[PDB]
Amino acid sequence: EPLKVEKFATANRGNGLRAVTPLRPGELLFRSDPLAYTVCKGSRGVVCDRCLLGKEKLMRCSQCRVAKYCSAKCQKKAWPDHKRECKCLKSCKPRYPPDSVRLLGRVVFKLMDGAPSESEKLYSFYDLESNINKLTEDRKEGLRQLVMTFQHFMREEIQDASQLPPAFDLFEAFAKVICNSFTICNAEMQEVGVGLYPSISLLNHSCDPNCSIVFNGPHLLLRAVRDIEVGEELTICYLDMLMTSEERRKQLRDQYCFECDCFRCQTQDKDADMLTGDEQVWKEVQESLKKIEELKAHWKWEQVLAMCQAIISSNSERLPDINIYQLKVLDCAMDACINLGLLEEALFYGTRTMEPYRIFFPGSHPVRGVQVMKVGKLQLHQGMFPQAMKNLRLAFDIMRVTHGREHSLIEDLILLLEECDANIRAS
Ligand SMILES: C[C@H]1CC(=O)Nc2cc(C(=O)NCCC3CC3)ccc2N1C(=O)N1CCC(N)CC1
Ligand SMILES: C[S@@+](CC[C@H](N)C(=O)[O-])C[C@H]1O[C@@H](n2cnc3c(N)ncnc32)[C@H](O)[C@@H]1O
Ligand SMILES: [Zn+2]
Ligand SMILES: [Zn+2]
Ligand SMILES: [Zn+2]
Repeated sequence: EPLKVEKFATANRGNGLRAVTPLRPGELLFRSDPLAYTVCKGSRGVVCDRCLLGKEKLMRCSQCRVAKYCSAKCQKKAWPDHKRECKCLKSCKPRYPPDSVRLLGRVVFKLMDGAPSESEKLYSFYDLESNINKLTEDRKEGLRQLVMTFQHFMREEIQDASQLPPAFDLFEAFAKVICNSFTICNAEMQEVGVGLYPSISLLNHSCDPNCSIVFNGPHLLLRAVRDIEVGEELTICYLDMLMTSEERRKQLRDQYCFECDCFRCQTQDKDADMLTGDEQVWKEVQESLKKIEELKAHWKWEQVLAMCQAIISSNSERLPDINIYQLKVLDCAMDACINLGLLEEALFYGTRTMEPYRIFFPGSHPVRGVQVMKVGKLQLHQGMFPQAMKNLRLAFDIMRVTHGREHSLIEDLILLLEECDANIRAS
């Protein structure tokens, strides 16, 4: 069709995207493959470099032995976009670069060797915001070190400026990567990769947005989650919803170089509920969650579960499940149990997250959709059919909006709804 979205110059947040026609919840607004992407640090060698799906066995690239793939088809299909980095990842073993450096190498190779990318239809890498005039001296130093890391990692393939795009400035490129990288999660909402999607990068931030993004492998779908009028700006939430206004302030400053004066931030909306319970306990839980989240990122489920049980079933003082640090611990324990086949225990943690997720993901949000699906799935396979049906329907009501027919997970949910329904039809 014609596009439902268009680029425009906002009054005080740079370029943005606005509706061309009225949009309804669930409407597919745009979709994109990445300009460039890579598997993230914790998922390297756990999921396929190309399709970002996990497998019992992954097969390595023989030349570098860093890239790993689910199948001959994926290894072969990845080769054009892996060929030049392969030499650099070999040449610099056992040093592995930061994800941003691997990502930027892929950018450069794509812009030098590939045809114009469909991912740049509305806006290109060259156009992206860098916020160079807002960077602090401390950030500038961090970028200088990323520049030198790139230069080191890439030296086999990029020796000088003749191998970069015209007038390409690596410092500026890394400044763009910082505030335009997308975090790719798998169907289970586990972080698996990072990518650039330059058309999609037009979206500005809201702490109460009107659109959502979801990933199906590296593919990104942008959908409305509220009614949107002609000319109204499209927004997504850049951040985890389980954050206070103070935490959002620090990240939006540090990473994005802006201040938010939205109603939520002006009123510290939900902050008090999020921090209920004794501060001494939740401070310790927040500290333990650095490690728990590190372990989870590397798919270390037994270690995750052990740390989480030490909190959830502590001998010492406990927190309410609506406290965000307690909730994140429940979440990690649920995902660990699911991955370990401890299904009764998974369901216990999962069920406890349901009411806090209802409060903290208002309206239609993909993370709540997927969490409710997980809990309904656990109930279904434990033979709890009426309870399962209610959750699976709720999951469908959310995911029909946030995921839609174009996302394969919706097909999975339809099969569970059918199975649940047959079971009730017999009963
Ligand atoms: C909702 C989901 C969807 C998803 O798959 N990824 C995902 C991406 C982004 C993202 O890229 N933000 C920056 C946007 C660029 C334009 C400036 C945010 C949230 C995400 N999501 C999520 O829940 N996150 C993030 C990842 C953490 N681990 C926790 C919570
Ligand atoms: C991914 S880009 C979004 C598009 C960008 N405005 C542009 O002109 O390319 C991220 C940057 O947009 C700006 N931004 C996004 N959301 C904003 C908001 N709510 N208020 C002010 N600036 C915002 C900041 O410069 C931020 O680092
Ligand atoms: Zn694959
Ligand atoms: Zn290789
Ligand atoms: Zn805000």
